[PDB]
Amino acid sequence: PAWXAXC
Amino acid sequence: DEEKVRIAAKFITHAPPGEFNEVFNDVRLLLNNDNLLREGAAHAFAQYNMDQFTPVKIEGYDDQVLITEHGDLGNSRFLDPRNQISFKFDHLRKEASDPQPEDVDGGLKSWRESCDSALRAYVKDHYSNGFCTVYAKTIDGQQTIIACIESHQFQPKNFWNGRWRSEWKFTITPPSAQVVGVLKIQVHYYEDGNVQLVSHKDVQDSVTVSNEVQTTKEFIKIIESAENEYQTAISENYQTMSDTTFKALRRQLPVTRTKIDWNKILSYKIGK
Amino acid sequence: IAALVVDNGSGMCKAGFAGDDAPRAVFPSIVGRPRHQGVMVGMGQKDSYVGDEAQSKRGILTLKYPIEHGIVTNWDDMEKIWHHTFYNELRVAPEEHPVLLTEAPLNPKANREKMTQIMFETFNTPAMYVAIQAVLSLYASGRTTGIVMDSGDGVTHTVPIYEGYALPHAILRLDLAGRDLTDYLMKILTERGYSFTTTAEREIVRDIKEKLCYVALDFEQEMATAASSSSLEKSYELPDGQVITIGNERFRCPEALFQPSFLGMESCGIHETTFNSIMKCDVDIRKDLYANTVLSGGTTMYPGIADRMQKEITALAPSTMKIKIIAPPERKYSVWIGGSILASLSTFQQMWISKQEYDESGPSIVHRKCF
Amino acid sequence: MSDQQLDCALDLMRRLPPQQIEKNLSDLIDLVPSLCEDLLSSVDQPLKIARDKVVGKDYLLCDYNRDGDSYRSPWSNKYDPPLEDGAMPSARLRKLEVEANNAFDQYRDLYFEGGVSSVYLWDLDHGFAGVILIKKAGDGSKKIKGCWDSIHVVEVQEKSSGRTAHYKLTSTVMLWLQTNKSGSGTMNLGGSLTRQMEKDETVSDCSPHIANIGRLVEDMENKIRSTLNEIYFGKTKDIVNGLRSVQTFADKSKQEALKNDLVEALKRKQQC
Ligand SMILES: Nc1ncnc2c1ncn2[C@@H]1O[C@H](COP(=O)(O)OP(=O)(O)O)[C@@H](O)[C@H]1O
Ligand SMILES: [Mg+2]
Repeated sequence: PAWXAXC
Repeated sequence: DEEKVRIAAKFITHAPPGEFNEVFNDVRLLLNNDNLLREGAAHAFAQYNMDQFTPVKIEGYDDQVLITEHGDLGNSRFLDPRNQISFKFDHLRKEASDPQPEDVDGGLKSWRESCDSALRAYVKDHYSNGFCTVYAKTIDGQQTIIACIESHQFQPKNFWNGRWRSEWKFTITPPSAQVVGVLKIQVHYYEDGNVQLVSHKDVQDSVTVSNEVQTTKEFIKIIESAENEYQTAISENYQTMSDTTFKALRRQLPVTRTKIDWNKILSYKIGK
Repeated sequence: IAALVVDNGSGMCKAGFAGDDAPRAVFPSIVGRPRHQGVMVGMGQKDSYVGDEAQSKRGILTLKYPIEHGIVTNWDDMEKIWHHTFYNELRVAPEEHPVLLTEAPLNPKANREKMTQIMFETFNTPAMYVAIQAVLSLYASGRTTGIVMDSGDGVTHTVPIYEGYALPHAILRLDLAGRDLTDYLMKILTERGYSFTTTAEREIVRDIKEKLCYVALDFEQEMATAASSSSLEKSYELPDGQVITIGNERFRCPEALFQPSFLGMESCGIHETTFNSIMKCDVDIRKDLYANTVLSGGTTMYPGIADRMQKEITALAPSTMKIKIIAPPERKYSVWIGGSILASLSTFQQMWISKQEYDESGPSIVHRKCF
Repeated sequence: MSDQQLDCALDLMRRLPPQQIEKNLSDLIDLVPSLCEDLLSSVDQPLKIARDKVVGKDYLLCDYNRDGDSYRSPWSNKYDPPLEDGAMPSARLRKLEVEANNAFDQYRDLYFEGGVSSVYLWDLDHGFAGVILIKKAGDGSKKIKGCWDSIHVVEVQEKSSGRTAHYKLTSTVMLWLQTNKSGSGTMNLGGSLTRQMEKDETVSDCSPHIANIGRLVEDMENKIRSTLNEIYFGKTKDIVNGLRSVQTFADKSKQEALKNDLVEALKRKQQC
C-alpha cells in the first residue's frame, strides 16, 4: 500500500 | 655487405609459410642488387624448407613426398622411402626433377613401409588435404622409424592462412620401445587488422612390439589420440578459458558490470 | 495419416497438424502448482495446472517455466506440457499421428536422447523427427538463403542459412531474450513506484511488455522529447482497475536489446550478434546474406524495431552492401509455420525416424549424427 | 622507387610477428638508412616506460609528448632532459590534462587493476588533441604470460557557435598472450587491430569535454575488445577445426546430401 501499485 | 645478408637471413628463416615467397620478393624489392640476396636465400631455403617439412611432387611418381633432414642426402638431393628413388629439389622453384634409383638391403626399412602404407589412410581421415613420409635410418646404432604428416591451407580471397607440422620418432627395441615427437600449429589472419596463432606440443611414450599389423595399428592410435586431444583442447578450452585469462589481462566490463560514469569518477576517490 | 508439428519454445508452445498455415494450439508453457490449501473439496482441484488454465488461475498458483534460458530444467514438467498438448490442447492420442519436435542448435547431445525417448516411450509416436528451429524460419519466409535473428522467451539465435543449410560454425547463441527483457521492465517500472514480485506478478508485467513498449529510432533524441513533454505518455490498468501512467519507460526497456550493458550482460547486442555472425561466413556469401536479414520469434514484434535494426546494422557493415530487413507480420510464428511446410513434403514423409526404427535401435539412432 | 621501398617495408612489418617489432625495425633501418625517419614515424611499436624522479611516479613515452631531444612528464610538467624552450601546452590546457590523467587513472584501475597509463594533450588553433596510453603485463608468478597496450589518439574540433564539438578518434590495440596449461602443450597468440570513429556532441555545464572523450574511449575499447575476442575465436575455431577434422565433416556432408534433396523437393511442394 505504500507502493504505488503493489504494497 | 655482410650485415645486409644476415638481416635478410633472419627475415627469410622466420617467415610465415603462406607468405615466405612474398617476403623474399619484399626483400628483393627493398635492396638494389639481386645476387647478394639470391646467394644467401638458397642456403636459408635449404634449412627452411626442411623445417616446413612440405612435400614436392616428382613428375613420374604420381604422389607427394615430404622434405627433411632425414631425407637429405647432401649434394642437393632427397630420398623417397616409398618409391625408393632419390631426386633433386629446387629451393626457389615449385617442381623437382632428374630422379635416380637408390638400392639397399632394406631389412629394417621393410618393417615400417607396411606401417607407412597404413598411416596414409589415417592421414586421409585426419586432414581434408594431407601428405606424409616415413624415413628409415640408423642413429648411433639405434633402430628408428621417423613418421611425418603435413598440411598447408591458404586463400588470398579469405585473408587467412593456416598450417600444420608433425614429427614422430619410434625406436625399435624388444620387448619395450621408446617414442618421441612434436606437433605444431600456425595460423595468421589479416583482413583489416592482424591476429596470429602459434603453438607446439612435445610427446614422449613407451610401447611394446608384437606383430606388423599391431604396431601399424598402435602407432596410428597414438597419433589419432594425440592429435584429436590436442585439437579438442585448442578448440573447446580456448573458446572458454582464453576468454577468462584474456579478461584477467583486461576486462570487458568493469568489476561493477556497468559502464563507468565521468562525474562520479572525477569526484569520488572511493575507499582503499 | 497427417503429421503433428510441435514447437518447444521457451515461452509458448505452438502446435498443430501439418500443411496448416496457423497452429491449432498456442499456450504459455507453464506448470502451475498450488500456492495454498484447496479447502472447498467439491471443486475437483488439480495437483497442477497448465497453459490457459494456469493463466486463468494465476492468483493462486506458483508458475514454473520448465525451460529456462533455453534448456529443459525438469523433465517431468516438460512431459506434462507435452501430455497436455496432445490430450487437452489438440484432443488427440499421440500414438496415432507422426510427430515433429523443434530443437535449438548447439543444445547438448543428451537432450536429443531424452526428447526422443519420451516421444517414443511415453507418447508412442508412430514416427518422429527433430529439427533446428532457425531453418524452419527462413524456409517459412520462402527464401533459400539468409541470416536469421530468432528471439523468443529464452534464446536469441543467429544462424546464416546458405543453400538451405545452417552453417554451424557461425551460430551465435545469445542468452538475452524475452524473459530477461521482462525483468528489466520490472525495474524501470519500480523507478516510478509500481511493484511486482510474485511469479504471478511476472506474468502481469509480460502483458504490459507486449503492449506499451516500443523501439525508438534514436535514443537520446526520443528521450529528450519525452523529458520535455508528457505527450509520449500512455496507460494500462491492472486486473485491480488502477491505471499505470508511463512515458519514458516505453522506449527504455527494449533499448536493452541494443545495449546489453543496461543489464550488465557481457555478450553483444542483437544487431551486433547478427553482424558478428555474418562476418564468420565464406566471404563470397556475405552480400548473399546482407540482402536477406530475416527476423522472427515473439520478441521481434516491437514497433520501430526493424527501422532501428537497419540503422544499427548499417553502421557495422561496410556501406553499399545493401542490407535489408525482412520483417512483415505473422513473424510471430514463422518457426512453427516452417515445420508445417516441411512436414507437408512427400520426401520428408519417407525421412522420419519410424517407430519401428526406434523400437530396434533405441536412442542409439542419434549417435551416428551427434559425433 | 623509394615509395615502393617504404611500402614493401610496411608490408614486411605486417607479415613479420608483432613480438619482434623493435628487433625487426632496428634491423630494417640497418638494411635501409635514409628511410629511418619514415620508418620510425610510420611503424607502430610497443611503448616505453619512464620514471619521474621528482614525483616518484611512472609515465609512458610517445612521439607527441616528445619534443626533439626530450619527453615531458605528465606529473611534474618538466622535460627529461630539460630544454631551453619546449612546446608546452597552455595553463588551462595543462589543468585539463591533469583532470584527464586523474579520470583515466581511475578508468585504467577499474579495467586492468594494474599496469601503467599516461595522458597528454597538445594545443591547436581550432581546438585540442590528445593521446591516451596504457600498458599491462601478465602475472609473472604463473605459466601464462602476456601484454596489452592501448593507444588512443583523438582530435577535437571546437565550433564557432551553439557550443558543439566534433570528435575524431583513432585507436590501436596491441596484444600478445602466451599460454602453457592443461597438458596440451603451449600457445602464443599475437594481435593488432586499428579503428577510427567520429561523433559531434554539445558541451554541458555538468560534464566537461573529458567526459565526452571518455565516452568515446569506453565505447571504442568495448568495440575493439569484443571484435578482438571474436576474431581470435573465429579463426582459432574455423581454421584449426578445418585442418584436422574429417569424420564429423563427412557425416555433416551426409546430412547436407539428404537435406539438399529435401530442399529440391521444397521447390516443387512450395509451388503445389
Ligand atoms: N507483440 C509483442 N510485443 C512484445 N513482446 C512480444 C510480443 N509478442 C511476443 N512477445 C514476446 O516473445 C516472447 C516469446 O517469443 P516466442 O518465440 O513466441 O516464444 P518461444 O521462443 O518460447 O517459442 C514472449 O516472452 C513475449 O513477451
Ligand atoms: Mg521460438
